[PDB]
Amino acid sequence: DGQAVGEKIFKTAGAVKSYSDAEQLCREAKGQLASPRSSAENEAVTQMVRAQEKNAYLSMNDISTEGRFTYPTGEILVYSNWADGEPNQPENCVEIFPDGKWNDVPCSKQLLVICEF
Ligand SMILES: CC(=O)N[C@H]1[C@@H](OP(=O)(O)O)O[C@H](CO)[C@@H](O)[C@@H]1O
Ligand SMILES: [Ca+2]
Ligand SMILES: [Ca+2]
Repeated sequence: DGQAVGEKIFKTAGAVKSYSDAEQLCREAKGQLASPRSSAENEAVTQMVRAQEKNAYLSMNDISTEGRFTYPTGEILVYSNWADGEPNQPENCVEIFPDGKWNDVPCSKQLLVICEF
């Protein structure tokens, strides 16, 4: 099961992984990391973070061009919800808090894995 918005479904099994291991888990499940593209999608992800009591990865990262956060397509963000002062070792990946706000993090951080389908 999971939380859905339109045709998109977010799911978690409570796994906690680094960014690379999280990406591999979602891809092997034939999805991808949570990529909220709207307020409504962000709120669905946030509900799951609050339930699990653990910040989650989003898919987006700036590994290609520093400060330009992109999806796995390489396209620039169409929506963001940065915490105050964010984006503030390098922090190339993105976590979502239980208040729904985002923070850039080192990609070695171990976070909740939420996939989208
Ligand atoms: C690993 C991690 O999440 N670090 C966070 C965290 O860093 P500090 O070590 O607590 O200053 O809070 C910062 C905001 O004050 C945030 O920008 C940063 O990404
Ligand atoms: Ca960065
Ligand atoms: Ca940060």
